[PDB]
Amino acid sequence: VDREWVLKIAKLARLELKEEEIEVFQKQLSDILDFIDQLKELDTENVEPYIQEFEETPMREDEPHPSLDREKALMNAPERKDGFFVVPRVV
Amino acid sequence: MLWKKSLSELRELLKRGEVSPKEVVESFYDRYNQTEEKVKAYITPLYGKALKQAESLKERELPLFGIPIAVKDNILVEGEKTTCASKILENFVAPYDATVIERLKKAGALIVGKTNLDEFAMGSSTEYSAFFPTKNPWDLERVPGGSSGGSAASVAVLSAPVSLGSDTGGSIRQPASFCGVIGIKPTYGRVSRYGLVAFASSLDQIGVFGRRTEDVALVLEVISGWDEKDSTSAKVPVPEWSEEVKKEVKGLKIGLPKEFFEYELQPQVKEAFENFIKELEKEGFEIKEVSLPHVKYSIPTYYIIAPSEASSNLARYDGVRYGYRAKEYKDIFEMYARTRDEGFGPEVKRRIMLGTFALSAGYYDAYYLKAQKVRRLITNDFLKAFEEVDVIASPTTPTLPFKFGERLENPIEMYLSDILTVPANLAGLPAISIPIAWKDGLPVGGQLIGKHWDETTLLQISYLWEQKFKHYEKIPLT
Amino acid sequence: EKYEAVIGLEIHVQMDTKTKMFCGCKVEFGAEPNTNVCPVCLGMPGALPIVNKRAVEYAIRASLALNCEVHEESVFARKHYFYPDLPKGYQISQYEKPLATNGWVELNLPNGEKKKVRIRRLHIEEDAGKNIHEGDKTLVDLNRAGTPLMEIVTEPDIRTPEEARLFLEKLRNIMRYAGVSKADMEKGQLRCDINVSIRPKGSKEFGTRVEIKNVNSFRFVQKALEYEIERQINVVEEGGEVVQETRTFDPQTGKTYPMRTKEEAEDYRYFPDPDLVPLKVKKEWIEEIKKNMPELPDQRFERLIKEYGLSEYEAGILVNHKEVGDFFEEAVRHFKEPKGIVNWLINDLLGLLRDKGISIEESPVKPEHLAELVKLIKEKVISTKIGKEVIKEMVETGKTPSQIVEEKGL
Ligand SMILES: [Mg+2]
Ligand SMILES: [Zn+2]
Repeated sequence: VDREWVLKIAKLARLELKEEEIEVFQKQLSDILDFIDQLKELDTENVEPYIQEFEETPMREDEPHPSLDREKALMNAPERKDGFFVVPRVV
Repeated sequence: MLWKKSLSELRELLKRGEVSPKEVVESFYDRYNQTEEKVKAYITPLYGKALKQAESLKERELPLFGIPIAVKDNILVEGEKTTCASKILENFVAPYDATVIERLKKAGALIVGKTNLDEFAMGSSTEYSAFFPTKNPWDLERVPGGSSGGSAASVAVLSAPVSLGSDTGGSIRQPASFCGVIGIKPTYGRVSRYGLVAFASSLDQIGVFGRRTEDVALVLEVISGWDEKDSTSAKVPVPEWSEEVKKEVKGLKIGLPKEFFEYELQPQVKEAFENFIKELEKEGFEIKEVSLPHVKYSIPTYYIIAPSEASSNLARYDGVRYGYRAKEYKDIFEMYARTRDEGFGPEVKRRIMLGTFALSAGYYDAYYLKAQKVRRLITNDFLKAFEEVDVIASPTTPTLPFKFGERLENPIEMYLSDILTVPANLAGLPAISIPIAWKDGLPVGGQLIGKHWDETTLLQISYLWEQKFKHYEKIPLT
Repeated sequence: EKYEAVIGLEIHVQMDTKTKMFCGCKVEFGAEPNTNVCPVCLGMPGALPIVNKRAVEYAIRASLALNCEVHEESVFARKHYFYPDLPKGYQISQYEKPLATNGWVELNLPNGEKKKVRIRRLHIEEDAGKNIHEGDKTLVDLNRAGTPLMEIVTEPDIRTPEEARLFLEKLRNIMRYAGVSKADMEKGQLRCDINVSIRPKGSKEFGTRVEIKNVNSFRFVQKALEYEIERQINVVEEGGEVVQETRTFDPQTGKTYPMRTKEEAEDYRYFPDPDLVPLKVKKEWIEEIKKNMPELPDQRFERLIKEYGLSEYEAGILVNHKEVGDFFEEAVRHFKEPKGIVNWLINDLLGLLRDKGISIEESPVKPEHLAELVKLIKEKVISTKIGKEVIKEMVETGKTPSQIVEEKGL
């Protein structure tokens, strides 16, 4: 599978691959795609996709729950300002 | 010698004041100090903090009153780091308790540390911890399994008596097998996934390691049950497992999947398993061959579903709200892509790429959707087999604990560790790994897969087996 | 004209719930940044979504009010993209298997005729947060992240800029009448992206589609469309081809602009959220919401014409601004003189409040006071001339009509 393929998928996934990773992931992924290509053999027309059993959809009343304290909400932030998460400008 | 005692022995001593919570912690702390340099079970040891929390612990009738408990470092403990053994999450201080940790704390337990793992719980050996490998206490040249490596190991050396792990495709069971310890993953939906750093939401379940079946049954009872913070958690009452393990049910039946005969086993494992079954036969279990015509497809099915859900669930690690952020970047795109390439390990990166392919339009139908269909076929095999039989047995693992570096060459060789473990996650079934023999110095696990909601039976047979075979006496590292 | 404008709209409507879609944090406007926030709606590790019942109830009511078929099973899917105002890396909405389908809104056109615009889908989804730009940085408030939205998609049935606006106004009024959303673009409770192609008149094929994003008032969508239709007609008649892209509208220039960034969208990698079971809507619940539907604009319109003998001019005013109709009816209740009350409401009070800048919900003249004043005019206690003098002061002060009659002699 192509280099072009590896980059395209990396992009969608927001991984800037280092050049060493690009070559390694070409083989490993090619191998894994062969490894997992077993399922064509099976007929799955007329099979419903898997979902766990359940009688009703679990829903919740429209009542407020105490929010997280803003201090704890922000403490892990790489950069914060005046109550805002701070990132490099987006256009 | 205290850390050498079970939770029944410890409880009676704590309830009658013969010992205090602080001493219990001190005991396991010392054993920790004896072993840790060799083993490396923990990312963040919290015996220090547990010591202090012990002083204020007073009500003795709490079900886990003075009990130390290790916790896998993908389960959130508030105020302390939750790393998922990732660079992208080192220095992430957890802002809330996972529901299980809330329930353990309320039960008197004492969290004694955060346990090493494969990064984001992806792997079968713990080698993919971004920090350091945990080592098998029965042979430090050998892997303790994965991804709950440290939680198994620490229970094996008895640096803690009981432990929490998670199981997406065998991550409790296989470690339990390799470290010669009991490990259970309950029915999907039995334990909340609130505060469990999600890998594959449709497969993940927190579970328990222990050395005695009662230890395991109690910790599971405490952490199980409905959680409003979790939509997938079942509104089903928790059975009184501590009172149920000791009971004996007549005329139970064990299925031996015919399709498992074709699976390459190590002779030692084969021998150990055959003996486990013969000895069970002698005790009055009826032994029947069953069919699961689709099981052989479990691995490819799993390695489509898991990576898929994983690419979705790991989309959030981005350098915006928490955790690691790359130092150099010219735009938000680079910030994103660099933070992630640098913060994520290689196994994790591999499943992210694979996932976002399997979900891509044009391939979704042939990959994820297809797999979710085959997954129902596999589930159905089980439901039908369970019409004839009560539990399904096999080895937990095709091999004995393998060596470091042995399955890092081709990532695939790592996946093949899971061949007997992943079917239970696919079908959403409970499954236990119990120690059945020691072969060439190394533990061997026997696996029992149960019906949905039938953790009782799995636990009962585990209790019967330990009476015949007292694996809890085999203590590694002197 | 040789051509024809084919116009479709994609509307996001904010549901007037107390709570967010997937957690118990408050929905409210202009709070302190990042205060109404969660592990869930912050996209924190280990955090799980829980569906809001009322959001679901409101979205069903909306669907029915839009004459849609409501499907008893729909599924939340994960829509994936990377953006600072989007915590999880994905938005939870619906895709294949949305809540509602196959509906219509009826427009009343200013030349007398009634037209239909089809609703292609109504689905439930959650909002992202808001970015603020400041220097070389973007500041992120996730107060709005996870707020319940109805995404409403139109078939390309709209033909005219005015019709686009008239559509939006009718949708807003249905939403408001149903009581599901405040739906004012001012507070961003209603967003609207526009799709537009042109077509030789009477042709059945579709032309190349241009998208216009972030227009911010109903007036601005008419303006954007007005210009864009002309823009595209110019292109095609000069011998050019109209190119498929997204554009922006500047209110100040009244023009639409291409974008400097040639940034293609990316596969959303849709699939059912494994954190949520399918949304199963009992038929008995649809039946119940159907039975208890509040009164809607088209229904109210015919009712006033009948029940009160109003003219289509009169009823239209009272119905297009619900609170005016509400005022009228609470007034007619105190004194059963409808013809007189609509007169003094429309011709007198409304313009008096407009001039002070006060909304009818908050007027000093309560329905009781207008009914009382009109009573004095009918019973010949005061003259029309004196009545127009006391109404001015009623607005000015807040005193009853009979209060100021006595204070100044009858
Ligand atoms: Mg939308
Ligand atoms: Zn919230």
